[PDB]
Amino acid sequence: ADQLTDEQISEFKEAFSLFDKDGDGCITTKELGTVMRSLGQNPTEAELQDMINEVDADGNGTIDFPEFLNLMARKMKDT
Ligand SMILES: [Ca+2]
Ligand SMILES: [Ca+2]
Repeated sequence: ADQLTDEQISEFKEAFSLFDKDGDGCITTKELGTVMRSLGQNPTEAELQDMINEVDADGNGTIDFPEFLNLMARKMKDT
């Protein structure tokens, strides 16, 4: 939104690699769940898949980095 900056990018990137326990460049529902779980959040399994599927514009069931920018870009909706 309003053109992303370096800080919002680098911070996003660090956040994403950070979520990648294996640093394989992919976030699975388990890793995402580890985080959501640890974040006082408790999504249902179907929900995580569905949540991923909304961003899975590609259809892989996992999150890459740009897919993660979309996810966080929409999330940052907080106007
Ligand atoms: Ca992974
Ligand atoms: Ca995807």
